[PDB]
Amino acid sequence: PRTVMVNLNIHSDYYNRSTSPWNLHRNEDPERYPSVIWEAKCRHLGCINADGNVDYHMNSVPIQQEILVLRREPPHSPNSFRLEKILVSVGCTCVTPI
Amino acid sequence: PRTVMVNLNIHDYYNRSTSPWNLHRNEDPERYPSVIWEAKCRHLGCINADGNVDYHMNSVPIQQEILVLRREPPHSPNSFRLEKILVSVGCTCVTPIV
Ligand SMILES: Cc1nonc1C(=O)N[C@H](c1nc(Cn2c(=O)n(C)c(=O)c3ccc(Br)cc32)n[nH]1)C1CCCCC1
Repeated sequence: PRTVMVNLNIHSDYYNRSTSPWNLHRNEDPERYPSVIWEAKCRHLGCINADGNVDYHMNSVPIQQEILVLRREPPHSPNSFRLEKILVSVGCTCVTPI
Repeated sequence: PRTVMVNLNIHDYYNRSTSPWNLHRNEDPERYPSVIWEAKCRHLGCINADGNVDYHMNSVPIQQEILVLRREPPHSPNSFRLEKILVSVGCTCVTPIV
């Protein structure tokens, strides 16, 4: 139990040209801070080629990143949390299949 | 002043990418997490089907806004303020603007 105090008060259109473009999904969880997390979801299974068409010889895959969130502890607590690790998609990349 | 308590105790396929990246260690003693891994694109262009770098496309880092804890007052072991920073989470391949 290393309890610390945190003051919660704090003081893109280029990725549309990507060969593995993605859309943003709003992920809401009332038991978490931040309650709203934007998760990227790849638009296509393949990648956009030179002609602007979807080529299935390449794959758009999401980039999964481990992020820290605050989980309310005990549940529904407005002022006490525990640090937690979750996996979120931050964008998409284009990979050459195996 | 939205002060909350936080218990700090918590409970590569992207090598085949056309816009591959490496990880850079970013350290800050006045921040939690003190160590953040920032992605840095390996090439200016994108790896094509033949395995060669094509400069008609660009590898660009995907910048995401993340929350960190800044020690407040400075050097405080137990009190922080939430802070927004921009981090590179990976790289994508974009078709440049003409
Ligand atoms: C956005 C967002 N949407 O929801 N939550 C968040 C969020 O930013 N949460 C904070 C956070 N998690 C991380 C995880 N992280 C990490 O540990 N290392 C060590 C990394 O190299 C790293 C690299 C890239 C990314 Br991307 C993340 C990385 N960094 N910052 C968290 C909030 C509560 C107080 C403690 C900090």
